[PDB]
Amino acid sequence: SRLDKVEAEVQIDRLITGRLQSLQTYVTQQLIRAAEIRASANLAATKMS
Amino acid sequence: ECVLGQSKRVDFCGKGYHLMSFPQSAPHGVVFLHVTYVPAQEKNFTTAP
Ligand SMILES: *[C@@H]1O[C@H](CO)[C@@H](O[C@@H]2O[C@H](CO)[C@@H](O)[C@H](O)[C@H]2NC(C)=O)[C@H](O)[C@H]1NC(C)=O
Repeated sequence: SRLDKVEAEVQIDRLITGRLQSLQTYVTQQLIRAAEIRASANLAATKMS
Repeated sequence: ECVLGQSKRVDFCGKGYHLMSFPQSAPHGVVFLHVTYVPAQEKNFTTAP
């Protein structure tokens, strides 16, 4: 609303970089948690058998 | 526990009662040939403690 399409890109790229980094952090931590959940599920599958 | 021995762990090396296993080398991995004893042809009987 305040800036024209050339001054707006300077700010929108900052927002995009930051939000993409937020998503990347979320996905990285989900992978690290899924590894531990998978270790627990393998232990539970061993205890079942 | 399955090439260098006989495992009593259930379903650790094949489905059935483990007899022995044979390792085969695959690309980036390993293949185990689990030889098990599977009971067959059951028959009903009367029993007592
Ligand atoms: C052991 O006995 C059971 C009971 O008779 C057998 O199971 C039955 O088999 C018949 C077919 O012949 C079915 O119609 C019944 O529903 C089964 N169950 C029951 C609860 O009666 C079973 O086949 C026998 N097992 C062997 C290996 O002979």
